[PDB]
Amino acid sequence: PAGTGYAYHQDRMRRR
Amino acid sequence: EFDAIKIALASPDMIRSWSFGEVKKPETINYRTFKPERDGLFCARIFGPVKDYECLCGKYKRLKHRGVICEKCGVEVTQTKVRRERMGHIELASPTAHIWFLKSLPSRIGLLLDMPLRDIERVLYFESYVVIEGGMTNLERQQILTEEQYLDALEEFGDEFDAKMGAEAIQALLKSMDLEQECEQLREELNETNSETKRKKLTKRIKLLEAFVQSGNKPEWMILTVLPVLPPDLRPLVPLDGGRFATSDLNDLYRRVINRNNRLKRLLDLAAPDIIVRNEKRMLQEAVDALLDNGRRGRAITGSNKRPLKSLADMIKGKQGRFRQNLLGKRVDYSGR
Amino acid sequence: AKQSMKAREVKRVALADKYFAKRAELKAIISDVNASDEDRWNAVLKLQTLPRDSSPSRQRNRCRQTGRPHGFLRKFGLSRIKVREAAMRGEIPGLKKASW
Amino acid sequence: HARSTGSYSLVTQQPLGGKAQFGGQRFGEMEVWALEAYGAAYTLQEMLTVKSDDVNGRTKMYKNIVDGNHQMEPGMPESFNVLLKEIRSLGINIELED
Amino acid sequence: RIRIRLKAFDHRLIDQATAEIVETAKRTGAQVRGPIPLPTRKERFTVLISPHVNKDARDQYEIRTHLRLVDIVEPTEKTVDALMRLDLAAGVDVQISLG
Amino acid sequence: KKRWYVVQAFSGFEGRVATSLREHIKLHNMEDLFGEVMVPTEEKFFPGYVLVQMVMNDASWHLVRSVPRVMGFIGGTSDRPAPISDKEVDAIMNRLQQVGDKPRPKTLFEPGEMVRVNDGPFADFNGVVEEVDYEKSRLKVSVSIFGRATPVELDFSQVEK
Ligand SMILES: [Zn+2]
Repeated sequence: PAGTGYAYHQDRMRRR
Repeated sequence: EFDAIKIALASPDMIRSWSFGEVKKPETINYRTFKPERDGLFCARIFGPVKDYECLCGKYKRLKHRGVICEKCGVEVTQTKVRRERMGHIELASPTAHIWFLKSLPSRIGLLLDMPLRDIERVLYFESYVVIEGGMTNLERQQILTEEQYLDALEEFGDEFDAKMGAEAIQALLKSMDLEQECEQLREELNETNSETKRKKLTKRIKLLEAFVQSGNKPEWMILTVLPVLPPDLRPLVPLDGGRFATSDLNDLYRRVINRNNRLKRLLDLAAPDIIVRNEKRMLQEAVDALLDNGRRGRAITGSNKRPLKSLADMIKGKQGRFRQNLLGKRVDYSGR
Repeated sequence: AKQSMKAREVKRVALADKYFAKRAELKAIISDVNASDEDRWNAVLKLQTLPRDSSPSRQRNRCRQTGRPHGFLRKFGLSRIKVREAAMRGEIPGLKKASW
Repeated sequence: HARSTGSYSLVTQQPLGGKAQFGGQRFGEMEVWALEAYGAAYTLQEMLTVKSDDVNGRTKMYKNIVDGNHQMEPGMPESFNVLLKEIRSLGINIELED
Repeated sequence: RIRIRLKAFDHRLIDQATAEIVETAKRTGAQVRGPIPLPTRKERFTVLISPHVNKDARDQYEIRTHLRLVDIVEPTEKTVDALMRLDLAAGVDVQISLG
Repeated sequence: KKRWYVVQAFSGFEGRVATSLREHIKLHNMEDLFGEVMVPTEEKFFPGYVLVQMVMNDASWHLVRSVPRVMGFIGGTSDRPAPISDKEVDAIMNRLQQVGDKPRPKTLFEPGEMVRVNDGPFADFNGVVEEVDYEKSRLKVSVSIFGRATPVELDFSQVEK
């Protein structure tokens, strides 16, 4: 949840 | 797929729900052929078939009836990696308290039952007695008892009087420990005192007393009653180049716990005197404590030659455990040097 | 045979199955020379009280297919006529026409 | 030394170590820190799930590479399941929620 | 010693079974006693063949139960257990008896 | 008066411990301080404990613990170790063979149809027993041989419930 995966974790944290 | 990882204590119902069969016999394998042991550590019915979709002994050699279990085989019928996820459980004859909750510094059972570590170990290694709701006598609940203290009490308070020892007694104490009641008391004790040292000693005890009530962790889950065994695939038995099997250390640990547990069941089933059995339960306690975290008790056991053998906690901790050696750093395909 | 007869037979069989233990015991009691006279008498009377169809000497062996009382064979459970048919068809194992 | 796809170890499904055993180079801990230090996230995900540990993940990967696809189905490291079995073999009840 | 009593209605079938059993014995163990033929039971039956009446009209059937006595003198580990696997022809009642 | 005590030996060397104990008695000639030495046996409880008729002096205590392959006594404490009882000796005298009596001169293991044969010709095998000859000590366990439930006269001790 830092690099390229920060967009993925934004998406997963938004979709809860 | 999944959020947070939750860690908690393991209830005996939870350990029986993990399990797929009681591991009785300590006999590892046949060793003169290739077959295992029915039903020993490396069982068939309790875990699974060595070969994929095959009864190890003889039936189902195609892909039609995956599951049937004949009486001649006492074997499940699934994948080769099915045994890696399946775990067994050892019905410990005598209760044995966990070493991780008895010697963690500070011990989990040390600041919960308001008893010094030294006194906790004495009773735990069959060297001291502990009272449990005696009755109308002149004795406390936490106060312990020695051979001379018990002998005299035995002839004195022969009636309503309870004074056990070992994990059994400890378990009872924890089991009969009103968590909620202690909270208020501790909280009231902290608000009715000014002692600096006491304040810190009371705030550290009430913190672990209210945290246990916040979760679904019971006080009687500290003592191990239904010891769980790691999957065979995870304790692999491969031979090196030759004709002998280079056996792992965990198989020595589990095989000793099962040898001692069978001895303790046989001594308990022969209606022998009530004291006999203290050495037997103490050897089982030390065997379980050596299986879980080896060497935290006095000098660690050893197979070959003087080097101690590696236990489960030593498969976790250290520079060569699972975190620092297989999960943070991995060996990697498509790589060169 | 009729259906009714068959039914009756079945009933008898059932009764026999039921009352065997008691009846046998009673018989034993009656026999036993080393026993009281009054007891023996009671046993005899007790037996009378029990149903008649409870006796095994009441039930007739009938053919299992047709219920024909006569011409029966025990090994096959069939009346002669049916047995023969079975033999002809190949339905009784091992059985063939014998000459010597 | 060089390795595309060789043998795999038995207790933890990771490649073997060394040269005589046809093995792969250890992508150690400080290299994991050095890829956290960039923003390389997919490179580290395939560097410790697809290329190394997950067996169904790497067979899906091998089919996808020989068909031109270039895509990973991630899954879980099998050695993390080994960590679950070793912690679970104590009196500890570790799980996976939700 | 393991005595084995093969019983069947078909003689050929019985013979086949016996041979098979011998084979099973002989590879694993040693000194198979042998396939000894006992007397055959010729259980005869007469029946009236008419539906109603004709008494001299009769069919005389029989069932020839054949016996084969196979004995095994040395029961080893491997041999006795083998029996379970080796499946023989149907309609042959076997009867093994150790001692 | 000599009271009883329990000794722990290395389990398996128990007869040799008993012989060495009798010999140490007749070496250090404290003959008036030892009565017997019991290792009971059924057609073997207790699994590793030696019963000694004895008295308690510290000299005789050092004697029994100086006997080789002996760990120590089993009692409440190690200062004054514990004798066992005497009220349970009257009931044990009337009965000394509860795991091998003639109370049940027939069934040694539940028949039904679940048993395993190991002391007979077909070892490491199980089968279903329809009828049984307890009177003549015989079993008609129909083991699975050549895809058939063939019975075989087995011995009660030869089979296992
Ligand atoms: Zn099978």
